[PDB]
Amino acid sequence: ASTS
Amino acid sequence: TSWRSEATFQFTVERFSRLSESVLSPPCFVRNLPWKIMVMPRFQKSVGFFLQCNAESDSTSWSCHAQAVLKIINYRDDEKSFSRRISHLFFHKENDWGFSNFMAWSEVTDPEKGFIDDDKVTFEVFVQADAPHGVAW
Repeated sequence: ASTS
Repeated sequence: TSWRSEATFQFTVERFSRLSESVLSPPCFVRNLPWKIMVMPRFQKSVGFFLQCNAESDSTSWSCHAQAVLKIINYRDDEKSFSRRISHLFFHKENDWGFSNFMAWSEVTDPEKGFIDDDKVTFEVFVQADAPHGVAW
């Protein structure tokens, strides 16, 4: 998971 | 009301096989903040699936911790829908969170898998957010  | 602590909303992306830029859904209000589904192709290759929060606001003082289930609906059998969970503290510098490689592009666009129909794919998010800070003083 991460930011775009 | 918009102050609800949780909600489930969907966004159907049309002409999916031709997607070339990121697309954003209209906002769903939870804890009186706008939440949106963001979808983008990543490297054809993979489907990028992110949850965005309060991105339009110019404020740099807000924060909201939330957990969510990001899911791509399988129209032939809901039990085959694919989902992943996230937990994140949203704020101005990290206003979206999700997976750049949520699913293989080849799998989602496979006409025999049940995720696409008439070149449309539906994304769903179930979000549970805590009371935000730095918003309503």
